Amino acid sequence: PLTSTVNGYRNVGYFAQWGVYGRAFQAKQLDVSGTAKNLTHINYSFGNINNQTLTCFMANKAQGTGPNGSDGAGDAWADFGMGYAADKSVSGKADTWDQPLAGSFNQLKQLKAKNPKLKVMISLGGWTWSKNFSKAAATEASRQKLVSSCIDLYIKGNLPNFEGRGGAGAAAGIFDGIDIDWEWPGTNSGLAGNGVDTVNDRANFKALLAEFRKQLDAYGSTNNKKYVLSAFLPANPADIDAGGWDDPANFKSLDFGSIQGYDLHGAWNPTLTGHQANLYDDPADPRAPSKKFSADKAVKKYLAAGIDPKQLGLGLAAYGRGWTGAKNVSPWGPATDGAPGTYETANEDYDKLKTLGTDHYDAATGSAWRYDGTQWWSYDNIATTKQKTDYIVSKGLGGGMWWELSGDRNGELVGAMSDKFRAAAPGPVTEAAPP
Repeated sequence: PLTSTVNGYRNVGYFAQWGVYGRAFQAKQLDVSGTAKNLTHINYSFGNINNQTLTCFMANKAQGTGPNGSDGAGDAWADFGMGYAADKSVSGKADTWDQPLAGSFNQLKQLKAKNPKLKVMISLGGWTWSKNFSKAAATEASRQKLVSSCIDLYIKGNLPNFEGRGGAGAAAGIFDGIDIDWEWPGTNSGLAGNGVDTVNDRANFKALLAEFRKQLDAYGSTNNKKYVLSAFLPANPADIDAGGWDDPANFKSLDFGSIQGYDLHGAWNPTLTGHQANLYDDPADPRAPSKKFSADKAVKKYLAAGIDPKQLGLGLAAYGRGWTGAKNVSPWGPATDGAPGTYETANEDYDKLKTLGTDHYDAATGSAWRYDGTQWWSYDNIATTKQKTDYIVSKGLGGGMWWELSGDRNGELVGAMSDKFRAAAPGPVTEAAPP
């Protein structure tokens, strides 16, 4: 039977909702580049949770700033309203007036039509939209309401009327599951202002995941389909404990989860360069123990809990974090500020960093970086991707994950990983592909 794997391994890629604008990264590029053929799951980022109704919703309101910036924020236009010309679509045909579905939702639908093993998941939350998870998961009633609303909107595909698009079942069949990205339950390590209950978030979150599992299976039984549930797993052991992310019980609800293997350090500390995605602990890191992370440290914590490794995956970065005024080529050195970025400050795509200054790779820590005498960038390259994939295989994990697809448009890193998967012994994942 066809499985959503590459020789038994998952290769998950995040697709940014906002990437279709300035970055001009659309689903078509995944097709023509051959990258989609190397992916097993695409996480559409993101779906927001309404601050007033505590439910999944569809709106057209810009994300603002301040404590209320995410209230009611959404981009229905990018999601399903935006019309694609024949020379910009995956199918090669333009969106017609009669289509109830357009936007990236329809583009991904066209991509799935060319990749039978490919699944599309809706990622809820994210760093910017995690403010309302705590309240939404507070009671049995609130949890039931949230889950029901998300399945109705994304799984059943019932969209509201917007710009001549939308309607009941408009997005039917596109989403194969839900990915939960609450950053982070039971702790205030996430964005300041997020709802947080250090006492009950852990238990409420466990209950929330169980409700998602229950409702997804209930719906799947009515149409003979098997939906999956995943989540973005934290790397910080403190976050892991706070949310009960390493509680085996949660993996009776989640089919799998992809572990954060990036953003372990960054320009938010403008005077100290360092690794944002090191595979192993770095003896040279001079910071306090509570701030030192590594992908390996996180992976081992989940494995120590008895969580089935096939239900885990490791995330890699298709971008780098950089500093300017970096005095040394060696990591953990002085710098003056975050470096300029093409689209976002102190952040740059792998596609641009692969030719910036000179490349550096440290197999001992499983890290890579660019240095041009002034700017220092921490990122993942072919070398770290190959080493980390060997690690995924050697640890018996279920696969890899990428944040985010627009940074590696030719699928050089995604491909290096998939190539490794196809050459390795059969993976442990048997997850069925979409019908």
